[PDB]
Amino acid sequence: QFSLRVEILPSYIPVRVAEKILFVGESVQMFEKNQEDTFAAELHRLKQQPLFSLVDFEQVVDRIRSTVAEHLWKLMVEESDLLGQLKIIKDFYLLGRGELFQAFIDTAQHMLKTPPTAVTEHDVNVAFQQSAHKVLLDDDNLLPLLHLTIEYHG
Amino acid sequence: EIITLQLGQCGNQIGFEFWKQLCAEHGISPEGIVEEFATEGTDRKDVFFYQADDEHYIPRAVLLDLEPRVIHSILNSPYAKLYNPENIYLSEHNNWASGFSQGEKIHEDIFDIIDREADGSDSLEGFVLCHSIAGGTGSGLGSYLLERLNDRYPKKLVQTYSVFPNQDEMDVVVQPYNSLLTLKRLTQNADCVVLDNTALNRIATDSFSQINQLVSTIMSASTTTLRYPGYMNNDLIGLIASLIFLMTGYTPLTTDQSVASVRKTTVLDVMRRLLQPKNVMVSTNHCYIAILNIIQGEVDPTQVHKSLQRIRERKLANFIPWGPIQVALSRKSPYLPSAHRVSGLMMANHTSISSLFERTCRQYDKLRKREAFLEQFRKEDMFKDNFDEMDTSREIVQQLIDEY
Amino acid sequence: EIITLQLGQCGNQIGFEFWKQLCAEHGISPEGIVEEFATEGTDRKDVFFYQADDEHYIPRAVLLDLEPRVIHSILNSPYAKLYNPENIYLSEHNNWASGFSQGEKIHEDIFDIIDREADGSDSLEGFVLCHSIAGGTGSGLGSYLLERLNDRYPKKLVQTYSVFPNQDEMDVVVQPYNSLLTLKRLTQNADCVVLDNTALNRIATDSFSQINQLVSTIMSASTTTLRYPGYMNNDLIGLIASLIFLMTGYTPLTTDQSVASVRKTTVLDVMRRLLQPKNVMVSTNHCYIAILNIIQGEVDPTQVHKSLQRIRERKLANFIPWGPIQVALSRKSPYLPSAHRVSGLMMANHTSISSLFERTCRQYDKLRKREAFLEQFRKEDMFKDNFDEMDTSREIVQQLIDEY
Repeated sequence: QFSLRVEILPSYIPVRVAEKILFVGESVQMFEKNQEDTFAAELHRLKQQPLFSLVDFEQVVDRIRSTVAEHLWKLMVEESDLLGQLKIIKDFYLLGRGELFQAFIDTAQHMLKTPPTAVTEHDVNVAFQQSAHKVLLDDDNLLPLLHLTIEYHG
Repeated sequence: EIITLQLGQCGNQIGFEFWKQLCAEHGISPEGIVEEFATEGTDRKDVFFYQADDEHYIPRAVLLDLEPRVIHSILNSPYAKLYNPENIYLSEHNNWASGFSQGEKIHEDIFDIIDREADGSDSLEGFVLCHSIAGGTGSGLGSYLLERLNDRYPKKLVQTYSVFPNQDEMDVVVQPYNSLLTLKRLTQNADCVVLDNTALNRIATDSFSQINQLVSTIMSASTTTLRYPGYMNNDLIGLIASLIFLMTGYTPLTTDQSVASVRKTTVLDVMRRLLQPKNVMVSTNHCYIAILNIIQGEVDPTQVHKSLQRIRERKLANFIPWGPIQVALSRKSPYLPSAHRVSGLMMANHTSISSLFERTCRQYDKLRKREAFLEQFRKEDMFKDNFDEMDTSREIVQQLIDEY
Repeated sequence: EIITLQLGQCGNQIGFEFWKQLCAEHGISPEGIVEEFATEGTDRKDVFFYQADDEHYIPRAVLLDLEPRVIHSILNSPYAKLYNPENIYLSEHNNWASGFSQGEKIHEDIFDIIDREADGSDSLEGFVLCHSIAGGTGSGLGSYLLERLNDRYPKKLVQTYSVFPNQDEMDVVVQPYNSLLTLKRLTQNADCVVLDNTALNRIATDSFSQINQLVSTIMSASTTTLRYPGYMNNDLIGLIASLIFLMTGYTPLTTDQSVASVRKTTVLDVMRRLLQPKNVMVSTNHCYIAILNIIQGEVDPTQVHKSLQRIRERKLANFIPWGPIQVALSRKSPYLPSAHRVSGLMMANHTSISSLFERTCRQYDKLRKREAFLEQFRKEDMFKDNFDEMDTSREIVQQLIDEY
C-alpha cells in the first residue's frame, strides 16, 4: 500500500499525470513479453531530448497506462470473474435473496430483541446456517465466507 | 410449502391440469424425472413438489372422490406414475348431506394422509382447495374437511378455488342447498378465489379440458412469485394481507392459434385490460375493495408508475369512500416460450360479488317455501331431525351480504 | 398521432388503398415487416402506425361495416395480416335512420375499441373519417360516431373525407335524406374534405380501384409534411388554422403509362395548374376563402416568390373583399420513384361549394313535398313519431348557405 507526495512534487508536472503514475506502478507491485522492452526504449529516448516537453511526456505515460489497464481488465473480468462475485454481493448484502432472510428473521428473532451479550455472536451464525439449508441452498462454497458480526461493547 | 385438497370430478380434473401446468413450467418430466436442460435449474421446487431418493419429484397433492371413474382415467394418463399412490384415496363403493355424512365416516384415513404429508414439510404455509360447490361430492366433502381442518390446524392458511354453478344455464337441480351450505362453511372457516362456469365459458368463447386449462393458468400465475423468489411478496401471507371473496382475470388468454397477432404489449395496456368487467372471469354504486396486478416479463418500474398515474387521473376505477392498489412484478419460467412480451394477472376484491349470493339466496328462497327435493336430505343423520342448519346458513349468508 | 374511422363499403375501400399507399411510401412490408433497405429510415412512423414487439407495424385503423363481404374480401388480400383483428368489427347480421339506430345499439364495443386505440398514443392530435354520405351505412354510422365523439372527446380534431353522390348520373334513390342529415351533423360537429364521384371520374377519364387510388393519393399528399417533419407546418392544427368546407386538386395525376411525356415541370407551372376549375376534383361572383399549396421535390423559394408575384399580378384568382394564400414545401419519400421533378397538391376553401348544397336542398325539397320513400324511416325509433329532425337539418343547411 503506497501513497503519493505533493510537498516534494515538481512544479511543471501536473497532478493528473502524477495520479497516472501512482496507479500504473501499484498495479504491478500488487500483481507480483514485448510490452516491457519497447517502453524502455521510449523512456531512454526522452533522456536524449535536450528539452523537457510535457506535451510528449504524457503520450508515453498514457500508452503505458492504457496497456496495463487493458491487461488488468482482462484478468479482473475474464480470469477472475467479477460478474459472479457482484452477483453474490447483490444477493446477500443488498437483500437480493430476500427469501433467505424472511426465514432467518423468522428463526433468529427472540435472540436479538434482548440486549446483546458476549454469546449472541455464535447464536446467530448457526441460525443463519440453519437458514441456507432451510431454503435448499446447498453450497459449501461462499457459505463459510459469510460471517455475521455483532458490534458488542462499543 | 403448501398442500392441495381437490374433491369431486371438478377438483380432480382441476388438479390434473394444474399439475400438468406446473410440471411444464418447472421442467418436470411426466414420470417425475428431470430433463437434462433443467439440471442446473434455479427455480424453487419445494413449494409444490418434494423430491425423492430416486431423484423423481412428487406433488404435495391428495386425490379425494366419491366415485372411481375419474381418478381411474387419470391413472391411465401419461402423467399417472407421477402421483403418489399412497395419498390417492377412492371410496370403495349428488347430495351435500350425504357428502358430509361420508366425511364424518372416513375421517381417520383422510387425516392420516394429511398428517403424513404435513410432517414432510418444515415451513408449510397454508392449504389449497379445489372443488365445485354444486355437486354432492365437492360441496359436502369440502365442508367437512374445512371444518375439521380449521379445528385441527388453527395456524395454517386455507385457500380455495371454488367453482360456482352456471345460472343462465338452468346443472345440479339441488344446487341451491349445496351452494348455500358450502358458502356458510367458507365464511365460517375459509381464510381466502370465486369461479363460475358461465363467465368462464363466455370468455373462452369470445371441452372441460380447455376451461380447466385456463383455470390452472390462473392458479399458476397466482402462485408464480411464491414459486419464483424475488424481492417483495415472498410469501402467501403477504398476498393475503395485501387484499383482505375475490375475482380474477388474465390478459394473455390467447389460443395456441391466436399468436399470429403479436401486438406490441406494454405494461400499461395490460394493467388497463385487467380492469374491464369483460376480463373478470366471473359473471348501489358498487365499487372495489382491493386490486393486485402481478406482471410477468420485462418491466420498467417507470412504466408502472406512469400507468398508475394515468389510470388514477382517468378515474376508470371506483374505491370505497371510507378507506385509502398494488402492482407486483415476477419473472417468467425460463422454459415455456415467451410468446407475450409482457403479461398480466389481476386478483381483486370488489363489492359487486355480493350479487352472486343474492341470486343463490333468491334461488334458495325460491325453493324453501315449497319444500322441494328435501326427501333425500331427511335420510341423512344431519338433517334427520330438522333443518336448522339450513336456516343458520341462510342467515349467515344474509349477514355477509348486509356487511358488504 | 391520429386515428382513422372508415365506414361503409366506400370507407372500407378508401382505407384499404390509403394504407396501401402509406405502406408503399414508408417501406412497410405487406405483412408488417420492414424491408432491409429501410432499416435506417428517418421517416416518422408513429403518425399513422405503431410498431409491435414482433417488430411489425400496425395501423391506427378501425374497420366498421353493416355487412361482412367487403372486409372479408379485404382479409383475403395480401395485406390482410397487416391489420389488427381486434380493432376490426363486423355486424353479426340502405337507410340513414337504420344506421343511426344501430349506432345507438352498438355504442359500447365501438367506443371500447376507440378508447383502446386512443390510450396507446401520447400526443394524439385529431381524428380522420372516411365515408360516403349517400349509402345507409356510411351516412348514419358516421353521424352517430361524430355526435358521440364530439361529446366524448371535446379536445381532438375531426377531419373527414366525405364522398358525395353523383348528380349528373341519377346511386342511392334515398340519397337526399342521407346527404342532408350527414351535412347537418358535419356542420354541427365536424372540425374540417369534400369529394364527389362525378368530377372525380371526369378527371380520371380526361374501376373503384383507380378512383380510390387517386383519393388515397390526395390523402397521403395532404398528410405528407406531418409524416415528414420539416421546419414549418409541423402539425395538423397548423394546417387547419391556415384555412378555416374544402376542395382539392393534385397536379401529377398521371397514369403509369403517361410518364412518357417527361415535361419540364417548374414550381410555377404546377402552382398555376392547381388553380384551374378543371383540376378541382369536385364538380354571384363566387370567390375564394383560402388556398394552400404543398409542393414536393426540389424547390427554390425564389421560384416560389416569383410564381406568387406573377400570379398576383395576373389576377387569375378572386378573393373576398372583406379580408386579406400559402405555399408550403415538403420532401418526397426516399423510396417511390421521383418520376416528377416537382409536384403540387392544393387544398382550398371557395364559396362556390355552396352550390352543392343548393342542389341537394333542391333535391330534398323536390321530395319532401310529396313524402317519397318515408315508409322505411317511420320504422325506426328516431323517425317513429315525427320528422322534426329533417326540418331542423334542412334549416341548418339553409343557414349555412346564407352564411356563405
